Amino acid sequence: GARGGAKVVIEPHRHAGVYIARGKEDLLVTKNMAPGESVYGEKRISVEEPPTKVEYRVWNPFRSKLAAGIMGGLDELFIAPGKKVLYLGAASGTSVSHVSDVVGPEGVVYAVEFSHRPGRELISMAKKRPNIIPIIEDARHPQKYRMLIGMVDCVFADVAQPDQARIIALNSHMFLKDQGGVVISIKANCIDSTVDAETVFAREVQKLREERIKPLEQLTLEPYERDHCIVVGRYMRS
Amino acid sequence: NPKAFPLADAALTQQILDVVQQAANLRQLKKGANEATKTLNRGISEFIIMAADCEPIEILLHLPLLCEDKNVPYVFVPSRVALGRACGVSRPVIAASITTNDASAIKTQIYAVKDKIETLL
Amino acid sequence: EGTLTDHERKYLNKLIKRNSQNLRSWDLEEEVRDELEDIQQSILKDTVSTANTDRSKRRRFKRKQFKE
Amino acid sequence: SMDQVKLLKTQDSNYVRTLRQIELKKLEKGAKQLMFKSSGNHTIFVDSREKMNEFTPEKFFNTTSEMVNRSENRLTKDQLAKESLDKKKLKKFKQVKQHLQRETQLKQVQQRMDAQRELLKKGSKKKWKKQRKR
Amino acid sequence: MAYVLTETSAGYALLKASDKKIYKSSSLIQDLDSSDKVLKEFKIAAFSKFNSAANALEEANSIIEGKVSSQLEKLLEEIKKDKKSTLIVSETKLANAINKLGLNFNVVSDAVTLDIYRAIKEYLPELLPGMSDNDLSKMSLGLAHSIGRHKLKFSADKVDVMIIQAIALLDDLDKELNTYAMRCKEWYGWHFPELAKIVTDSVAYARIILTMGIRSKASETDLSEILPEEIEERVKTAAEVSMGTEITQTDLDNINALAEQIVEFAAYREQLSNYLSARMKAIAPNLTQLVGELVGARLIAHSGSLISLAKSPASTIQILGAEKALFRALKTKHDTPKYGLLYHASLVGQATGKNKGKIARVLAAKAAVSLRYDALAEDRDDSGDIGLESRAKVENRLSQLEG
Amino acid sequence: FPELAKLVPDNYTFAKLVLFIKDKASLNDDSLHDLAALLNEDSGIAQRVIDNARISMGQDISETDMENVCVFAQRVASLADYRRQLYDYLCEKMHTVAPNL
Amino acid sequence: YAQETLISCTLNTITYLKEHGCTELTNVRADILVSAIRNSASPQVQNKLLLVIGSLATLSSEVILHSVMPIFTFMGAHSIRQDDEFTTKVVERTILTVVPALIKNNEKEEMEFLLLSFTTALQHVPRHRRVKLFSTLIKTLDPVKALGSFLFLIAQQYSSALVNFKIGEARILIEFIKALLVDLHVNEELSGLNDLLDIIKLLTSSK
Repeated sequence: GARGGAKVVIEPHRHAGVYIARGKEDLLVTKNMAPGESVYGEKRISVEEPPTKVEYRVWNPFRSKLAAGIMGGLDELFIAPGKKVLYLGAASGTSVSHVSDVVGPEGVVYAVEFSHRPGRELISMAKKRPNIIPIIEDARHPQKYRMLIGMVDCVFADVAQPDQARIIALNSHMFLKDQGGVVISIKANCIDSTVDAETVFAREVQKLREERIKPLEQLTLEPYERDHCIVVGRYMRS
Repeated sequence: NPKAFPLADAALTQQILDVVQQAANLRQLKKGANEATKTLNRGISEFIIMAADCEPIEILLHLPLLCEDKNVPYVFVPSRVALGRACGVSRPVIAASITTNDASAIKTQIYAVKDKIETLL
Repeated sequence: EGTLTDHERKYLNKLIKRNSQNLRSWDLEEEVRDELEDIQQSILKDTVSTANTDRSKRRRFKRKQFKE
Repeated sequence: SMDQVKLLKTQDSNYVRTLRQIELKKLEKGAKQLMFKSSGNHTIFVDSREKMNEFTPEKFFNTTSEMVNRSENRLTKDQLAKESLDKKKLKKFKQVKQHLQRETQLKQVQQRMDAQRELLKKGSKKKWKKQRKR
Repeated sequence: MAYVLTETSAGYALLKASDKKIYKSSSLIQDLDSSDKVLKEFKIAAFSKFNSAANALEEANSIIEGKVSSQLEKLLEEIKKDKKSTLIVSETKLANAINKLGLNFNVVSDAVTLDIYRAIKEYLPELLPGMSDNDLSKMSLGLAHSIGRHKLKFSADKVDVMIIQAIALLDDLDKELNTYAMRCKEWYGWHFPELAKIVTDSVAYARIILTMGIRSKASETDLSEILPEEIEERVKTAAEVSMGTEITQTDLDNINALAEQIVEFAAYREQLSNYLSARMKAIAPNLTQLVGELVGARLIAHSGSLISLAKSPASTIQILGAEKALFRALKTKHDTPKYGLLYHASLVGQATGKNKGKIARVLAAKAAVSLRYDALAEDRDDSGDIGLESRAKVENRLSQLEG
Repeated sequence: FPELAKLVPDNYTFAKLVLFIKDKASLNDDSLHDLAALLNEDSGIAQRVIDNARISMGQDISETDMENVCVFAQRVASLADYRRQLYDYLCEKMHTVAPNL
Repeated sequence: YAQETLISCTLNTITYLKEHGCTELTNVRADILVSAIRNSASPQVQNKLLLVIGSLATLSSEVILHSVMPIFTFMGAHSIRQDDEFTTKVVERTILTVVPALIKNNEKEEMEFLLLSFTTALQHVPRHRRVKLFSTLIKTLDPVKALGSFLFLIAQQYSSALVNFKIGEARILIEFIKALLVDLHVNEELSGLNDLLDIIKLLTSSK
């Protein structure tokens, strides 16, 4: 598809900080915080703009669930430039870098991960991106790393755990702003594989509702991913 | 052996040690750690079996990292001498892999075992 | 401030038209989509595979159900 | 297929796989290069039935009818305020297809090579008789 | 009096609440919505700023483990004068921990104080005059990385990247030293061209120019320490019958200085070799015990990381360095290479004939064994024991295979 | 100390500054004056390095490791001095050999 | 801390009285309050004292702000000087309450006095706070009538800057004043220019 010889046209996406590369093939794209290097081997689009040479990173949706949400057409993304953003289940910088891209230098990204091995690649990537604050800790006890986190306008959790909802529940109570953002990616197989997906996705919605989270939208991620979806809701403390 | 995880349990190991036996008979078994690594790289493995009693255990601890990278299920059995005997050899086998073949005559129970390992994981 | 008169609500409506027509050229024609989607789905099924996953749900579903 | 037979009768296990692994990687880069159109199912939650009945796609996103159909890039309406080319797209979508077709073809040839060489292997071969090897 | 223990990446903050049971009011959200209200409700009592990034880490780790630190204990001690006062603390564990200290304080940790902590943590950049949000963000950002290294057991003496640049540097340093060497050969060769054919070693060639400036010095100058007896007298004879022309002291001064560069380049090259040796015996001692240090550094470099080579199966480890013979051989129906980079290991050297092939397979297999213990072992002892026993097994194989 | 590489873009000054500031932990007001003597405080880097050295992500390297940095940095300094010497010799030599050209 | 709780209590009671809508307080006096800012060097005590007079601008208006002008002098030199947003809030709140109250009370002399107090510290004001604070003062005062006084006072500094060769400081004054004259409307801008020229004519007549 996209090749060094090919020329592409970059235009803005409906979401601030998300960009589209037209041409032969229509790419989901973000500005690079650290130009000249690819975090997970993603291809890079470099453009002349008045002339400064701005550099971009391709966002592969098959690799990042959030990007799969973009192409599926999420109505609202609380993740945007100039916002504090808290990320749970941070295996590596495959998606954090792109989230670090959209927030921009002004924003910050709080990355949380539990396993020692995936974390070491995350901290290596955090060195290139000053706006990422890496947290090697279990999300089941947000009290441990309350030390290191301010507020967060939006919490988006990719923890593939049966107890994912509570992990969101506790973190949102600790840090999330009132009327703040909540974006949950769900994989029904982990929490309950026995029952069909549709009943599973309904079940979690009530749990978020029980935790004063008002769900706004949800999106299943085929053809990229099976038995998955992203749920979007707002934190109504009152 | 804390790191060997998940470790198949006494009931489960039979269904594991059972399936490997026919796979050896039908030549669908790749045995020994180095062969297992081949199968993951080529992606011709249903799943991989490791022995927890190995000394020093780490030798197989590279295989899991390759496993979740490729989304291939894996499980540990308690005894290596048991595994090699099930493989059909005179030497203990620490790691073994089942070769992918949808046309095999033992096809059903392999995936039945695969599901159980997936639940175990 | 929501002080739009009739005139402003038409000029912007023209802009809504103007930009929307432009993006159609990038969005490409329908007939190629009819064939491109056929090529698209066939790539996806193999690379994702997932035939085993769909069946495995049935095997799990069948196994759990009581047999009378 | 005549191609597999000529490949099967004149090439070696060493050769076949090396091609098979090349295409597997080059397919992966190709598939990664390709992007698809959403088939994802998607639901809206609404507070009240009266709010539900008056719900319409135009209002929710603040967009137009041409754009509701476009889930990928449904810009807000406030934000708004090639036959050879489209053929080149299809070649890329098609150019990866020959890899996918080729890869199973090479996979088939490798499997036949492995089956024959296994037969040449020294064994009981009653179908192999259960016999522990020393 | 009600006190709140608030922990900040800059330091510990105590906040004395005007209401002793502020944690028992149900309108806390409304009362603490704005910066002005929270400043009125809470006024700073004591603040201990972390003097150094290190001190922050133990202080942070103490918070993680629920233990009261000395700085917190002293800072809490400053308020002990206030009899019958209430401590509001985020954590029950720290609440219970402060409780064993037995200070004259009723410690409270409940869900209601969550709202205070949310609100106090809301306007923290304002609540702490003198520190900006960016500075807090930077201090927050830094403390994470320091904590992150500690939890992941990161150690300065256990990073494989150093080898990769060192080996790349070592290959680099060999190149220029040669380029400067040939230049000193040509530049000094003009004065005395016959040196090069006699003495081939670059460092020895440079040292001669240091001891001797001009061929007239050749008659009396002694080159014993640089050269053996027979070679030193050859260069002496070549001096008088030299075909080259005399050069000025200005030319001598600079060409000498070049000779100084050669030897000091050489001196550091040995230092880097010793430095590389030390690194490998720390990151991969078992591998070094088996294959060696020069080869092992190349081993990790070809893969790019210890984990990658650790995940690389041993058969690959055999033939990582002869791919072009390989992929040429595989595509062309010819025998494949069987040593790769491992041909330069010591062990393969003692082997002979076809046995050299067999050792490579055995040694490559054992190389994976030593490495994976070098790579994936969480509490590895820097002894190389797994390599040493592996080395013994290979040697026994060769003794029988050779005999 | 990754931030420092950005502070002093001129490589030669960076090497000299590294030779002095061997460990970013060591930060004194007197040391601030000494590094302030290196180059000039007009750019303000002298205050930046103290502030940046206080808060930075640079992972500490072992004593042997930093020994390589300073000596290898010392190696770069010598070549720059030599290159200046050779340049003067070349300037003199052309005047003697080809004064006209 | 005795005074610290004392001032908070008064703010507590003033809020309660405001709820009951006490029209005016007869014997309340600000001289005690003003002395506190002078005597109490604690900024927080001073800031709370500023909160108090702000609430007290509503209650007993024109009867307890006869000597409110000193508070402006101290804030122009002290409160605005500190780069604390809370001190930015109190000076912001004081300007939007006390200054209108002074108008409700020879009304030009105090207005320009308010302008002199803050303008003398213009170069002292933080840049990010400079535009906003003076932007607040121009709006609360009648901009048509006050802008001319602004533009002349700024005219004096930059002129001294050129005489002082402070070109960098001189240029800064242009962007601030221009960015200040941004926020205004068209009618406001022209009136001040007319007022500035009138001041210039007054000077020319004097010579």
